[PDB]
Amino acid sequence: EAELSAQIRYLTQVATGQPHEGSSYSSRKDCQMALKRVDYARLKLSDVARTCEQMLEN
Amino acid sequence: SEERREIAEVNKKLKQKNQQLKQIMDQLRNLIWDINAMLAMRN
Repeated sequence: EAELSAQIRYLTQVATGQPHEGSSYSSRKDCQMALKRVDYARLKLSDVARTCEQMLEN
Repeated sequence: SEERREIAEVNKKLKQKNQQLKQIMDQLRNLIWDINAMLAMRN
């Protein structure tokens, strides 16, 4: 009973609402469109290599 | 005599190579115009 009373008294006077402030996921996703831009550059250079391919045979 | 045929045939081959690298460096120009706006509004 004393443990229960101490548990509720330690948690008594902090009763209010809590805002999850800030957008950490918005800043976290800010690497991902740069990464897909890097992937766009990757497919661009892959197409550069594929255009380099056919002049080798002929 | 026939070296002139070689000159005439390789002149347009090196010009075609210059154009083939020209499209590639134009694509790289598009890439660098993409990348200079990245740091422009990074903050």
